[PDB]
Amino acid sequence: VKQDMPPVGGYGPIDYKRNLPRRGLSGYSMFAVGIGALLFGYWSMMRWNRERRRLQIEDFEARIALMPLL
Amino acid sequence: TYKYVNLRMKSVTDRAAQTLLWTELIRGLGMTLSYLFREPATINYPFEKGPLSPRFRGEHALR
Repeated sequence: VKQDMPPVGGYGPIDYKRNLPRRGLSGYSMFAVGIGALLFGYWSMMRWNRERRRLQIEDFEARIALMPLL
Repeated sequence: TYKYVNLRMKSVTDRAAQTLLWTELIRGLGMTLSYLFREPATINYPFEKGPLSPRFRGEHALR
């Protein structure tokens, strides 16, 4: 006879339990990365703001030199 | 026979870092982006038809 039957060795194991990976860095790592990015941005903004102040002083002194003719 | 669902400084710092930096939200977004890059299961109707069976119950006919 022929009928719907599982095979001679049966069917294989089937996973039925939860599997969460558990991934990412430790919280100290992202805190250190954020703090380092903050410090780098602070340093770059400091340098560029000082340069901008120097350029503004230069432009203002050019204006002061140009004033009497106007 | 039965099981208890929902009966469960480093750990506190990890929880605070997950709060501030959104670790599990990034995980869920990563799974969303994983489902973005797969092949969609939309069959091109009417040029394609869904699978059926020889026992399908459709239109009445007299043989």
